[PDB]
Amino acid sequence: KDRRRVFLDVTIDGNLAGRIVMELYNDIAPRTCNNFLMLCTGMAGTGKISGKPLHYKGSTFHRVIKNFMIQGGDFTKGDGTGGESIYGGMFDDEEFVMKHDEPFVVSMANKGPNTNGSQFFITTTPAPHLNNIHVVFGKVVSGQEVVTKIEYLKTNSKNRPLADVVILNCGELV
Repeated sequence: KDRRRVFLDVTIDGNLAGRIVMELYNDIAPRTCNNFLMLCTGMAGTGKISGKPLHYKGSTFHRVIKNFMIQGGDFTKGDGTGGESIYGGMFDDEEFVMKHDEPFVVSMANKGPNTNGSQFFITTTPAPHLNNIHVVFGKVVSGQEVVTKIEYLKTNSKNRPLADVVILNCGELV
């Protein structure tokens, strides 16, 4: 409908792995998609609380779980403890209409009810047990293979890729 497309160009230890293209379901989750799109483009400015650029460029996929997902979006701390939304701080769970019924859905990472910031994860398997907990707002429509390459990278005891997985470029398409 009024669905938009966004991209992430990812490098693994400096070498380009490819492009992940995601379609945002703006019709089902307008605030959540708006937040994600603005973070991909950097067009909302600096975070109200952190004072840092609301932008994914240069941030990383700091967590990958074999057979399940890859997580990123922490542009303030790069380890899972940071991030901020374009609304200032965190925002509420918008909707639980869209579900983790397929692999490659894009979902909001969180630390409890209504704690959505900038961190997100892309699954590689259905995960209905995450329904009504994590807001699903998009799907990978191209570059699913880039997602799985990142997912199977060797990690340390904290699920962090040993390789530097960086979002080299990011923005909107269509």
